[PDB]
Amino acid sequence: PAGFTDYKVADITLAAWGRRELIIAESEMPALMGLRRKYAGQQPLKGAKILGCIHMTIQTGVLIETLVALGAEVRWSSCNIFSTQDQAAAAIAAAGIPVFAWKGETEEEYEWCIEQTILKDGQPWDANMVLDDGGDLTEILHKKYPQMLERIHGITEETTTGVHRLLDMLKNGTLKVPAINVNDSVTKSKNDNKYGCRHSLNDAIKRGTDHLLSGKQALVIGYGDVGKGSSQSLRQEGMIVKVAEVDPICAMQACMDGFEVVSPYKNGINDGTEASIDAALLGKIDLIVTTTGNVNVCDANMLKALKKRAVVCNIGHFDNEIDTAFMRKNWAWEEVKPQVHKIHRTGKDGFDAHNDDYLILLAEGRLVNLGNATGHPSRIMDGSFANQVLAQIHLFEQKYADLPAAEKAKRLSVEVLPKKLDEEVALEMVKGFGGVVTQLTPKQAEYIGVSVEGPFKPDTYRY
Amino acid sequence: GFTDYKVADITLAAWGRRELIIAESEMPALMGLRRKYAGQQPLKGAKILGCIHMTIQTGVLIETLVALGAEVRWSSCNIFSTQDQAAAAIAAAGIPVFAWKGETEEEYEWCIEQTILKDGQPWDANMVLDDGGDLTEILHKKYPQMLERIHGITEETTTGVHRLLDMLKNGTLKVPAINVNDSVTKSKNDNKYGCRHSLNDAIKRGTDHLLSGKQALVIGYGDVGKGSSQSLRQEGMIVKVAEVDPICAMQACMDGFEVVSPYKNGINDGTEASIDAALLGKIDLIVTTTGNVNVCDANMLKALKKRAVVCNIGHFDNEIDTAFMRKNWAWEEVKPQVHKIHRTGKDGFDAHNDDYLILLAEGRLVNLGNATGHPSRIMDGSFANQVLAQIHLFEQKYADLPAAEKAKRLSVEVLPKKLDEEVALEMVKGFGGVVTQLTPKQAEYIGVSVEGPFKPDTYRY
Amino acid sequence: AGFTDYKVADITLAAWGRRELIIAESEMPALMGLRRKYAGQQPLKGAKILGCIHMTIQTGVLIETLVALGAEVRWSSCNIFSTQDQAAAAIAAAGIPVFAWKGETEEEYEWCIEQTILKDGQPWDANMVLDDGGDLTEILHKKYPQMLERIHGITEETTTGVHRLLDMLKNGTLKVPAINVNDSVTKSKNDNKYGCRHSLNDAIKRGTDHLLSGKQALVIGYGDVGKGSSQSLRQEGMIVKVAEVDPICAMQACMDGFEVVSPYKNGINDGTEASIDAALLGKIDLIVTTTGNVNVCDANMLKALKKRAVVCNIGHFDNEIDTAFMRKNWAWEEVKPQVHKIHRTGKDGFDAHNDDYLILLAEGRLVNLGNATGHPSRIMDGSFANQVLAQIHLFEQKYADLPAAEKAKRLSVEVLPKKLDEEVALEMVKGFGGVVTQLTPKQAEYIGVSVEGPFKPDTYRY
Amino acid sequence: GFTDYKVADITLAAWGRRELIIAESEMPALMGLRRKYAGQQPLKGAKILGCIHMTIQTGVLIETLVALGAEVRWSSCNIFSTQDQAAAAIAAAGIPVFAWKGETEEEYEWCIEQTILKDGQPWDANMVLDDGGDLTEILHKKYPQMLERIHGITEETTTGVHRLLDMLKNGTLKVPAINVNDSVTKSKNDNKYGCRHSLNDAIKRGTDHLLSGKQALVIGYGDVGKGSSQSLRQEGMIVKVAEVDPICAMQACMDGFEVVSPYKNGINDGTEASIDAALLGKIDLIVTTTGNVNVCDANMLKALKKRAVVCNIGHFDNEIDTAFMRKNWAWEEVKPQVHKIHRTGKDGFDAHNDDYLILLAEGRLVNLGNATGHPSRIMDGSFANQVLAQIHLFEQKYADLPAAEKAKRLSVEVLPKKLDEEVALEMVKGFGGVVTQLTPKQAEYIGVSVEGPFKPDTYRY
Ligand SMILES: NC(=O)c1ccc[n+]([C@@H]2O[C@H](COP(=O)([O-])OP(=O)(O)OC[C@H]3O[C@@H](n4cnc5c(N)ncnc54)[C@H](O)[C@@H]3O)[C@@H](O)[C@H]2O)c1
Ligand SMILES: NC(=O)c1ccc[n+]([C@@H]2O[C@H](COP(=O)([O-])OP(=O)(O)OC[C@H]3O[C@@H](n4cnc5c(N)ncnc54)[C@H](O)[C@@H]3O)[C@@H](O)[C@H]2O)c1
Ligand SMILES: NC(=O)c1ccc[n+]([C@@H]2O[C@H](COP(=O)([O-])OP(=O)(O)OC[C@H]3O[C@@H](n4cnc5c(N)ncnc54)[C@H](O)[C@@H]3O)[C@@H](O)[C@H]2O)c1
Ligand SMILES: NC(=O)c1ccc[n+]([C@@H]2O[C@H](COP(=O)([O-])OP(=O)(O)OC[C@H]3O[C@@H](n4cnc5c(N)ncnc54)[C@H](O)[C@@H]3O)[C@@H](O)[C@H]2O)c1
Ligand SMILES: CC[C@@H](N)c1ccccc1O
Ligand SMILES: CC[C@@H](N)c1ccccc1O
Ligand SMILES: [K+]
Ligand SMILES: [K+]
Ligand SMILES: [K+]
Repeated sequence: PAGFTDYKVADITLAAWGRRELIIAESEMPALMGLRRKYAGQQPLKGAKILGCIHMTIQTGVLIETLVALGAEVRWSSCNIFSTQDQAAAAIAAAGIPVFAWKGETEEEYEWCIEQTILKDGQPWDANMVLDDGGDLTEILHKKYPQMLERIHGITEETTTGVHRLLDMLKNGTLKVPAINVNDSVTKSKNDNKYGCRHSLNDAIKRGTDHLLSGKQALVIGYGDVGKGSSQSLRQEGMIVKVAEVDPICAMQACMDGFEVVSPYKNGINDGTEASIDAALLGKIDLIVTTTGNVNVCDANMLKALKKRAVVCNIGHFDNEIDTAFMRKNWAWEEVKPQVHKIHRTGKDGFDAHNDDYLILLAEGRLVNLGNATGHPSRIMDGSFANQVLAQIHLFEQKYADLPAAEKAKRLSVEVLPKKLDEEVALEMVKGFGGVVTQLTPKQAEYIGVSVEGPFKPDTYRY
Repeated sequence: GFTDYKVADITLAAWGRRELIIAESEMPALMGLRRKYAGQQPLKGAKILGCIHMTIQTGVLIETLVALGAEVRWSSCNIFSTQDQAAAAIAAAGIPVFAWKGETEEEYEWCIEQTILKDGQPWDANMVLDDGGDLTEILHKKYPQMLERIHGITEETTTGVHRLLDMLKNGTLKVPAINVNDSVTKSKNDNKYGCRHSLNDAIKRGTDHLLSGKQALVIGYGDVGKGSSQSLRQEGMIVKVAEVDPICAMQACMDGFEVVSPYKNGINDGTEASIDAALLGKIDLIVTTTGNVNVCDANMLKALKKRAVVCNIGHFDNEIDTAFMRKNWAWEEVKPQVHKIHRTGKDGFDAHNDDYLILLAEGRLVNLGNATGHPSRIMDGSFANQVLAQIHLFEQKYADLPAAEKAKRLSVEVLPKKLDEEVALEMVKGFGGVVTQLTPKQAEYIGVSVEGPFKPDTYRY
Repeated sequence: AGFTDYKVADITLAAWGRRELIIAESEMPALMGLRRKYAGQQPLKGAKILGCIHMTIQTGVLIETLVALGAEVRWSSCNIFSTQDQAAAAIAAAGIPVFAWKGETEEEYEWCIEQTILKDGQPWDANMVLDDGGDLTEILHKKYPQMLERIHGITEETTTGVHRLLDMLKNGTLKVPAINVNDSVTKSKNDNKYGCRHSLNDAIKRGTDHLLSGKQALVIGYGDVGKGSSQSLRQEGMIVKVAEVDPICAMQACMDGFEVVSPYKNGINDGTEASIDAALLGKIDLIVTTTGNVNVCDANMLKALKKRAVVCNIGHFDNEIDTAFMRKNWAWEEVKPQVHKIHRTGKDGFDAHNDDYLILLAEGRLVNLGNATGHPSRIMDGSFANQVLAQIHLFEQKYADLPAAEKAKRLSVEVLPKKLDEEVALEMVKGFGGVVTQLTPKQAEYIGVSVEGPFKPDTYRY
Repeated sequence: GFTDYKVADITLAAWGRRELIIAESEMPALMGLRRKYAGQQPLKGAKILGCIHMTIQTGVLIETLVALGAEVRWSSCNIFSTQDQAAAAIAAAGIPVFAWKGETEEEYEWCIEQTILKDGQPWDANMVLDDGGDLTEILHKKYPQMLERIHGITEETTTGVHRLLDMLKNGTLKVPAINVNDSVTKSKNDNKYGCRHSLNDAIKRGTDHLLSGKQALVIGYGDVGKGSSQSLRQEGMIVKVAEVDPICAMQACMDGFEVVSPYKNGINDGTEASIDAALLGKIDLIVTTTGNVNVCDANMLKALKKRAVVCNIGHFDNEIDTAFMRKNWAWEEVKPQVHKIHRTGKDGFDAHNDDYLILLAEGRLVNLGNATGHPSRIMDGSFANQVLAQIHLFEQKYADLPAAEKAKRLSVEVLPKKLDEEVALEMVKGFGGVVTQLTPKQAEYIGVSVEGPFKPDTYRY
């Protein structure tokens, strides 16, 4: 880099390798590159200054350079201590883009990186847009830098957990800028959340352990979009997969999908006692994966009862799905290699190197697909990130922070993109596979009551 | 001395009753509604006009409604979907039913009319249960006065719901409706997993063809198209999928299917030159799933590989241009609901002609026409919703409201998620599944009650 | 004109059966290619074939190929429930002696076989045997040994029949050579496996119309039939567990993604109720036997099964399941033909609303043929092309005409050569529209084969 | 001061040892043999030259052979397959090993000759363990006097077995061999299920490409081709299969794949006109699995869809005409074992060129080159067989026998089924599987001992 020092990455000399991978990923992301080509001339993001907080992967690189290509300045950090691809961060920094991100941050460094996006030369940057994944940056602004939100036109939030936090703020009257729920586009939720975890969960388990999965027993906690994709990731490898759920509709889907639905607790009752644990069930499990976005769904008593040498991991947004704190307090951790630890249940101080009573924890309980592999593939993230670019254009052009008070009150909300845009994203994805979408005849369009151009479904439609 | 019915053969009743007793053990949600509401008789005074496939599963629905206090007069919503032993058992229990497998079009309309009329006069009906909207349409167009007495319509399927929403939009819908189709325990259970079970079932019964290794084209990839594609893919077919909706097409790709159009560039201009003949010439099986019109058209039928199987699992038989084939090609019956269509001409056929197609159920709903439709344990979810919707509307007594209040109440709505979850829980227990209970801390953490509902109404599952 | 040398359920079903034969011929390119290639040469002219195999539409195409090649035949089914009556009628209406209907009694079953053996009350001058399971072979050796002096060979279809032939060969009681048709790859690894994949869930749906997705199955056996059966149920979304006595087959089940379990605690079958894994069997919604062995779903297992479980057998003989115990102790309620509820509340009557019953399909006989139509034509194409080739080979070798010393040297149970197995497979592939690539001369030399094949050593397992 | 080795980085040894301790808990058949035979020391006096992929799994095999009394000297059988931490741990245990990931061809030969030679002269080897036949070949062609002391060869893989059988047919095989490949617990475990696990694993690690919805062509459908096709189909790829063997092609059709040829009508006449350009222009991924030569040839590589991935999972890299690509096209390294091959020409490339192919592992075994090969619990079966084979040939003592007895025993044999079964039983128990025991009556009924063998030698599984 030149006199440009406004970044922090593991190793800037990985930049050329990162550039090589970005050029490949561009060919895998036709929806995102289509927006680049469509809007480059109009510069719809000219004057936007975007605080971005999301896993600093190669896929995120293509997103960042699309926003910049459309006129935005950005300052970027990762939303997870383990999810950065260091060659991707290096390529972005070498392009002159402020990025503060490396694989293997401490918690203190994770907070520091987010603050380095917020501050430029020790004072708040004149941000006016936010892109977030999980709500951490959104939370830091509302709590520690509320003045900055006076100039911000909106937030575009990537993921289910982040959206939940936004909706709680909106209900409490504490959300200060409008948001777009990017997660609930169909080309995000039912693409990224499900098919992404199908690709990347068994990918990360293989890289982390190289264990044969076929013929072994898995327990997947949760059967939402991530749990659906995770269960398929394992079943298609030949695992015998059981599913836990609190939602009977999602449990019904798991049954019909061919899974046995079980609870870690006798009769499903989690009363906090060891006696409530179905030890017979847990003693047979070779792999447990948490997918819930909830708290403590693989708890201390479950970890005590798991089959020896079971693998434990989490593909939900936050690491508190597993009680890793209990394991930190009571058991000895033996690093196998980065983001793979054997947890010795024989005690706290030291271990027998040949002890047989351990669990294998991946990514210290952080998002396993990003921690132990590379997260979702470019062609899937293409859908999520075309939605992000559209969401950023829409909120920036709305200019919420400049509106009169009455107009602000009518626009202070958490919304999804219109279905027409969802379909236009999907169409580019289908063309990327070489699929050919049929066009309705006028009479056929009239018969089912839609425009030949779409949208083809009512907003109630679930796909 | 009960005579108020018409079935194919009343002596099939005891066989029907044996299968009803079995199906009850397969429908815990529906049977659970019997025990929960029997004491309270929530449908006492209800008089239900019902029009839906007169199968064994519909028999369990009928007797659940009667067990809760209703009187009913029943007909099937398709000419080939009735199981004659089911219709016999219902007739033999003293219930008016007018349905048999293999009705003519005239008999079909007559059967509906026999539910509407008792002793030559309109029955004092006050509730409607419909599957596809045919009964609803006849009442709005031919007996509008009976709608002044009816509290609501509970509609089973996507096509019927579309017809209701046309009326609500035109301001011509006379009573409120429940969209039963769009409960998750209906749409994502019946429409998808039901076709998964019953499509390859009907194709085997009708043809006994090996499916593994052969080429299929599924038109449509909504709930029925997803279930149908899986029905074929799990047998080892090489399945291709056509769609007009790019989101559904995207799901097909991600699900491992090649997305193709019958037409070059996807443009259906009506000409033979528009047809991808190389593609159509390779297809062994085409299945229509759309609820749309003429999605397997005459030029597609002309281009299909010799001895391809053609069938439809959408509600109505106009998805395939069977009118074209009746006019131009000779039909050779193999056995009931299986015809060879000889493309050599209309003036008879060579018994050993190689250039024919095999049509199943004359283009009518193939899973019900050539097999028995969805299995009991799946229809359990759909029909538990139907019962709850009937109670929901009957207890609100729309027809007793003044005109200004009816206007405010007039709608097409789904059942609240809380009922959808309650149905689902009974289905899961029937599999032996054990649902986990949230702790208070966990419920607060995700912002739900321990009792649910566990998802916002925006959630798509 | 006056043909009466048959017995079928209803001759008026002939036109229906012929419609289905014309369709099935278009699904059987290997067999129909043999018909086209050999009809003018008449390689079976003079052959007089006793046939005993399920009288299906597929068998009809096989029968008429043998006749088209010059043979005379006399036919019976090898199972009391497997005949398609419209197929039997069509064959009878063609003037071919056939004795077969769906729903024979055991006495009628034996009568039909003896009607093929005897013509006008006297032994037919048979010189060839085509068998499926060995019942016709057994009757000939026990009751009509003198007929075997004139028979050039037996072509045996199925694993169980082959085992009985090998027993006789070891004991010195086999009187004529046989071709093991089962162990062509285009038979065993086509028919036995993929056939059951197609037809097992087919028969369960037709007999019960039960949802299989989400329910628990136990498949006893993981040979070719157990592999195809397990897949038939898993592809429907059943949760499938597998039992095996063979650890290599058990290893395959594990790698294929199935949990391998035993009905008995620690796998030890001591004959007591206490050895039953009651917790396991109490969860099972469907048990399928696939072993060719005896009493692999036994009385104690039947007592422990989950209420309203389905019980069926897809092995060749019904003694895989202890149905005799059920006849002796429990009351049977017919639901419809080949579907019975077995009430475990007692023998003397039953409550019509009793919940403690099992559903037994086809009275424990081969369920895919008893409750549906067995394997589809395009699969049986492979099996029956092998049968025709095997019939031609043994007929042309003329074993019955050898001196005693030479008969002793020729008495064997053999398989068809790999080159023919490959030629059968090629026609099957073409029927799918598949395009097989041809080796270049240099490639053929590199891997040590002729460009035309055979492409694998005889040790190869596929 | 042990220095008799050569590895990338000896400081990786502790890491390698951690992974060996894990791998041992995943290999119950092989660790079972290690415990069973330790007291007897059946390989005391054995001096084994070993040439096989220096992975963690191979480390557990090496230490089993040493634990049973052998001395060994080891090399990898591929320039890319070594795991450097496994090689380090073995060297740090005092065992001669010459292996690293990313050898040159000259280094590859140097490593093998370092095992053959000790202190500048041929080692007194008396046993050979080989994977692919390269060590066997060098011994026969360059060190034939050493074979006078060697009791046998135990050969891991299909390609090496073929080379043994060619030698035996030509009279040039000098010592007996056991074909380890054809144990069922090797061939139908390693060759098939191992490639199912590790093919998509390598493609993900090398490219991170989405596979669902994309088009693959698998060349070959033997055991590796079957496992490979499943590896890709279970990810949602649309997989087409090519074969020269119509029986294997029949299996592909029945398994739900479309069987196609790169050449029009399957006829490879060496010209571009013979290529099915329409087919190859739609293929996103080509995988060769044959053990044959030039099955992804120059004309196919010219016709492949832009940006297609090309890889080989057969033993040797000549399945793909990489020599043509080296001569004619520019190579851009993406990262180790991943190259963009730019079809625009030889002398340089545009960094933004769109007309390239992605080659993995320079055409060498892709599961080992871009990932870690088969998992320990699969290699457990293969390597248990290897140990049994080494014990059997070392005990036969061929190198000591008189000439007539040699002639009786100069053969390529497989292990007996009883041992194949005992390996499988230990593998099943590792899954927690419970094998049922025959009753005496049942054993008699099917004609087997309660103890096995349970199948005749003809049985194909
Ligand atoms: N790793 C990834 O790449 C990735 C991708 C998308 C989302 N996520 C994260 O994954 C998490 C799940 O997201 P989602 O979109 O599937 O949400 P979702 O709402 O669709 O699914 C979560 C499911 O967990 C279930 N659940 C909650 N508590 C449970 C408990 N105690 N036991 C069992 N089941 C329980 C809920 O009933 C629900 O169906 C979120 O944190 C989201 O941000 C991760
Ligand atoms: N037979 C059964 O058991 C059964 C069960 C439920 C519903 N149905 C019926 O099946 C039909 C479809 O139901 P659904 O719930 O799947 O509806 P749906 O709206 O979910 O799906 C229909 C799909 O067809 C697609 N489509 C429309 N026109 C098309 C065309 N010309 N080419 C390609 N694709 C086209 C639409 O984009 C849509 O995705 C309706 O008639 C419904 O009543 C049948
Ligand atoms: N219904 C059909 O269409 C059809 C088709 C082909 C064969 N068959 C019959 O099916 C049977 C099986 O044929 P196959 O080719 O699969 O034979 P096979 O030898 O390949 O398989 C039988 C399996 O049963 C296992 N087994 C034996 N006893 C057992 C026990 N007590 N518990 C568990 N497993 C046990 C054996 O280890 C073996 O693997 C034979 O009777 C054959 O004739 C039926
Ligand atoms: N990478 C691994 O981990 C691994 C594992 C086991 C074996 N192998 C190697 O993989 C190769 C294949 O082994 P296998 O056990 O599957 O052998 P195999 O004999 O079972 O299968 C090879 C197949 O290739 C087919 N074939 C040959 N030439 C062809 C052509 N021109 N076009 C299409 N198909 C063609 C053959 O007909 C045969 O079925 C060998 O080199 C073997 O040593 C690699
Ligand atoms: C060409 C741009 C346009 N088709 C597009 C629209 C929406 C989303 C992504 C896109 O690439
Ligand atoms: C022409 C006949 C020939 N291709 C054939 C050979 C062997 C088996 C079946 C067949 O149909
Ligand atoms: K990635
Ligand atoms: K059949
Ligand atoms: K490995």
